[PDB]
Amino acid sequence: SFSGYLKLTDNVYIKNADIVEEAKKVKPTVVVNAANVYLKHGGGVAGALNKATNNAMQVESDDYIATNGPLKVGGSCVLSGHNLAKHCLHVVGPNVNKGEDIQLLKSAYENFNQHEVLLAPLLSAGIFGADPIHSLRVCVDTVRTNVYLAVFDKNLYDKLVSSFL
Repeated sequence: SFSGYLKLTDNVYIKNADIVEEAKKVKPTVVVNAANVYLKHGGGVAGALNKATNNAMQVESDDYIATNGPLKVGGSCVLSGHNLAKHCLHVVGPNVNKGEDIQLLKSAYENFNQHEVLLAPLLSAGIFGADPIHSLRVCVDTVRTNVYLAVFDKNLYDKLVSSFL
């Protein structure tokens, strides 16, 4: 199972870890990808999860987009987890660097409630430009299912834990 996670609340846990390495080790039922609406997995968590699948996530995602069109900001889709997980829940948090509404971050986290347990990154954090402290607060106040947060950045992990109310 998951190991080395600090318990933040009844259902939210956090670890300073690369989500790709956590997924390879744990092979959870659901790994969350920090996706964009086009499922173009170029960088950050998406690029790293996709690279770990040898681009199979991108091929599957391109077929999904060709059939269904883009996701909404705040939306999600369930696709294969390939070699990393049973499923990948691709969730689109707002990208603040694109002027996307930060209120959609709560909508994005609501997608996690459809899954009993998830391995996930902090939505809209990192290259998406939102305040990770705010993202963790929205996570804890929105997600009711068991979420194991993998925070790649060590200094950010320390700051998130020490400032947690």
